[PDB]
Amino acid sequence: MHVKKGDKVKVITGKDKGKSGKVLAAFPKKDRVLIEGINMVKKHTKPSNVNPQGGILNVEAPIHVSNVMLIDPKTGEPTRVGYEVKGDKKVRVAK
Amino acid sequence: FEGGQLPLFRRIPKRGFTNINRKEFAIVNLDVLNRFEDGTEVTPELLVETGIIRNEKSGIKILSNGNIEKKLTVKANKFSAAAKEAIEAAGGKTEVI
RNA sequence: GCUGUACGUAAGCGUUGAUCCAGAGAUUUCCGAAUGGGGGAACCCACUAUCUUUAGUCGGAUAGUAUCCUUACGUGAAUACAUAGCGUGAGGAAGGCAGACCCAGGGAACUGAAACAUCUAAGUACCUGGAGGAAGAGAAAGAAAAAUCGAUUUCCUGAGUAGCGGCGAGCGAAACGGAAAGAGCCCAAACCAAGAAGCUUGCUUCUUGGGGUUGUAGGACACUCUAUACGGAGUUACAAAAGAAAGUUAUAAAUGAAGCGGUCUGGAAAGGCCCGCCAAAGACGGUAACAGCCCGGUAGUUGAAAUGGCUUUCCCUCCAGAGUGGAUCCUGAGUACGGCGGAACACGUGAAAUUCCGUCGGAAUCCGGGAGGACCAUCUCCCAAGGCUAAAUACUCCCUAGUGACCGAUAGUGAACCAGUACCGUGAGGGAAAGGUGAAAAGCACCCCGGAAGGGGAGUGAAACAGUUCCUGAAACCGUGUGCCUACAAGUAGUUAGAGCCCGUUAAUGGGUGAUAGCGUGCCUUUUGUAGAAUGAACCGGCGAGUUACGAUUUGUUGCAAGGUUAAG
RNA sequence: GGUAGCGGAGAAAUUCCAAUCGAACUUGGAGAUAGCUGGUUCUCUCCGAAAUAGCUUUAGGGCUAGCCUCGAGGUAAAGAG
RNA sequence: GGUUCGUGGUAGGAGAGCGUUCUAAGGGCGGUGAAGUCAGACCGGAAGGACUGGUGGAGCGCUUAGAAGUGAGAAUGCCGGUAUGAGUAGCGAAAGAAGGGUGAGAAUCCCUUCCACCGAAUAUCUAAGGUUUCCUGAGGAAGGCUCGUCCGCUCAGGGUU
RNA sequence: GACUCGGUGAAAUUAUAGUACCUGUGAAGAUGCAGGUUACCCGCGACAGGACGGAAAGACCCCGUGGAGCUUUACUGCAAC
Ligand SMILES: [K+]
Ligand SMILES: [K+]
Ligand SMILES: [K+]
Ligand SMILES: [K+]
Ligand SMILES: [K+]
Ligand SMILES: [K+]
Ligand SMILES: [K+]
Ligand SMILES: [Mg+2]
Ligand SMILES: [Mg+2]
Ligand SMILES: [Mg+2]
Ligand SMILES: [Mg+2]
Ligand SMILES: [Mg+2]
Ligand SMILES: [Mg+2]
Ligand SMILES: [Mg+2]
Ligand SMILES: [Mg+2]
Ligand SMILES: [Mg+2]
Ligand SMILES: [Mg+2]
Ligand SMILES: [Mg+2]
Ligand SMILES: [Mg+2]
Ligand SMILES: [Mg+2]
Ligand SMILES: [Mg+2]
Ligand SMILES: [Mg+2]
Ligand SMILES: [Mg+2]
Ligand SMILES: [Mg+2]
Ligand SMILES: [Mg+2]
Ligand SMILES: [Mg+2]
Ligand SMILES: [Mg+2]
Ligand SMILES: [Mg+2]
Ligand SMILES: [Mg+2]
Ligand SMILES: [Mg+2]
Ligand SMILES: [Mg+2]
Ligand SMILES: [Mg+2]
Ligand SMILES: [Mg+2]
Ligand SMILES: [Mg+2]
Ligand SMILES: [Mg+2]
Repeated sequence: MHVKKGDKVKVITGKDKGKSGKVLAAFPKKDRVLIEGINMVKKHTKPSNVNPQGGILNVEAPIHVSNVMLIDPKTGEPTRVGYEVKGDKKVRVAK
Repeated sequence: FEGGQLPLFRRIPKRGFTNINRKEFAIVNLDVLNRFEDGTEVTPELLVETGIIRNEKSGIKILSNGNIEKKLTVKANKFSAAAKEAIEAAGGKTEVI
């Protein structure tokens, strides 16, 4: 995946287009990313051993990786990515 | 089949035999031989080269169907009497190969 | 980031580099050829050796122990040497499949002939055995003919010809010719040498080495010349078994251009409109809808530690070949042929050549022998009774990449789903049905009826008349409600005339209903003839019957025209 | 436990051999063959029969002819009344 | 475009077409809503084709050619579904009753008492066979020919020395 | 058992059906055609004259150049002797 946990991210398509957020989780078995503030969704949760109060909960859902673009933490603006070798360590490069 | 009625072929007789040394000869007429300028020589090889003939079956035979207008020397395997006559009458000549 | 499908909770590992991918290794219970003996499958019981535990029994590890064949060795009977037999060791096999392709053994009938027996179907199906990646065949005892060709195989033609045939039905070549592919070799024997066995007793007769292999005859044998690794050949035949190196390829991967362009619709933009861009990359797929420029990627360029294969190089291994003579000698014997009986050759005993099997007989062997469709002579071509041999050909359980005027869930494999399953059967064996929430579980918190199921709200979502057989949701079928008619009337149930009542249309001499009046015995099939008391259909839905290959003939069209056209390749 | 289908067993009936027996069941040849019955799916336009002869191991089949259709021909126009 | 003669039709011949699936090319509509489906009083000489609206919610027509798994109402057709009879036959040999209790709910379950049945059995053991059907605790969807609070049913744990 | 109540709940069959009688006609034996005669609508329990009723592609009969089984001094064969 071209996007990794801990990255800062812009959203290309979707209802949450134009927004940005961090990557809280990744699922390469499905090519989905779990991002803060994006695709927030209302779960109707009966009480259980945890969430024992229960309720309607706003929490983030996964959105596809192709709908998402990385941001250079130095510029703060969105950058399509390539790969280079620094010394003997592959890295990610903006362009 | 005719309903158990005896078929036509079973009510008539067989006839003949096929010869094994049969000789069938490529049949050339006179009309073709007008294509050549007089005084020249005609041959089997020439007649094949010109595409008049493809198969020298067992030989060539020249038949007097039609007419020549032109003096020619011809050579082939068998001629008909009349074609020999016509070739000579035009001043031609004949060889038997 | 991970601890599968597969949610879940619990507990945990990972940039001191996990999960994952590839290569090589290790481990690999028990059964099964199953092999230590047995056995009713996946179970049982052992022996011999070494070690181990126990106070010692009991118990535990590890190794070996099947049968047959060949080969050595040692023991060993009647029987006296000996052989049989027995034992040990070194090898080898055993069994399975791809329901395919081929070689042999054995070998049907239904059917067709409009019966039927010769014949056909058919050397098919099937059984069995052998195999191999191909097999089989194969380097002329050939094909042929006034002229020669030069191993086999496969294809086009020849040709549905020649012919076979109750001359019936039907069976049906071959060679020439043209192409693919190409390749040639080895023994046996005379003759030399050694060894052993007979003393075949001065001769054989067996095991190895050399020698030599063929038709104008060749060879052995005589000589000349060369030859001893000069040079050549090779595990695909020509002898066999190994080793390295280099390169290439396959089995993981890497890098990889260009728009978050604006605006409109919208739940969402990949779509519309206007601007740009990349392209050795506009393959495919995915992404909230149709994306070359979002993602994976593609083109292109790179790369493999390890293993495997192939191609070259080296090593290694192993290698007498021309000539002239022709005293003599050799050249595949219980075969070659013949008789009898059968079969295969297209060829059914036919005039029946050729090849093979069984049984009788039974040659010459170089002034020799075979074939040329009975046979004889002449001529021509050729040397059998011994063996090997790639390539072209056939097939596909499989792997990789891909294609389809192929299916799209009653189709397509029986099987798109845990299907050879469930289920049936004692068994062999038969054999199904069954796909779709949503972009994302966001899978309906909370309230009310109710014991639950199920509902009604609320809420999520674009949508729940998308709510866990969940996209769409036809018809039969079941019902609720209602506009018109109907309880003096029979009627293949409608049609035509038609009032009254009720609606208002794809607006046109409209719709629905129909008191009453006239006329009127379904559909199909088969029949001289059917409302038919002849047949078929409960209904609805789906599926379900003149097609394809090759050939003949004819019509039309097109192209060339006494010419036309190529097949394989 | 044995006898297995060209077979076996039968105090014998054509009895029995897994609800099957004048020759089991299953699988294959096999889409046997069927001059027999049944069925064969859309439309319109033009023309439109036959149920006869003869032969047939033939009679509810077939073949040829007669009868239909389509096309092209040819004229000393031959057809019909 | 005219004149003349015609225009019933089975087997059957001949012709012209409608429509379905796919392909190629051209050119198009389609989330501002495709195919499909539902309803209609429109169109054409026929097979058939449009338009409008609803439902659906992503693909589909038109044109000219081509190729076909090409159009069903019957095959005692094949598979699936639903009817009809029809609330019908049947509910599978037999003696139950009441009271208490449990429970949302009781002819049907549990308890008690009377009653009745078998008793060379309708008892007690145990082979073969079946293979968890045994016990306990929950449960009532389906199964049980009714019912069910129960079971040889479903779940989960145990049980064979 | 049947009958009524309550529960549960099939089947064979079935072209659609608003399914009278006499006489006649008719593929010669009509619920359905004609002509007349009867007949208000819907059911329940009972009977079985008809629907040439259902089941079972008549087993009688005939046909098929169909089959099987059996017999023999039918034909041709085979084993066995
Ligand atoms: K070979
Ligand atoms: K694409
Ligand atoms: K012969
Ligand atoms: K020869
Ligand atoms: K059976
Ligand atoms: K629509
Ligand atoms: K009756
Ligand atoms: Mg006759
Ligand atoms: Mg026959
Ligand atoms: Mg969509
Ligand atoms: Mg001979
Ligand atoms: Mg003989
Ligand atoms: Mg023969
Ligand atoms: Mg002999
Ligand atoms: Mg001769
Ligand atoms: Mg479907
Ligand atoms: Mg299927
Ligand atoms: Mg649905
Ligand atoms: Mg009235
Ligand atoms: Mg009737
Ligand atoms: Mg019927
Ligand atoms: Mg139907
Ligand atoms: Mg008797
Ligand atoms: Mg057959
Ligand atoms: Mg059949
Ligand atoms: Mg007419
Ligand atoms: Mg007409
Ligand atoms: Mg069809
Ligand atoms: Mg009744
Ligand atoms: Mg009753
Ligand atoms: Mg007693
Ligand atoms: Mg119990
Ligand atoms: Mg019940
Ligand atoms: Mg009754
Ligand atoms: Mg009958």
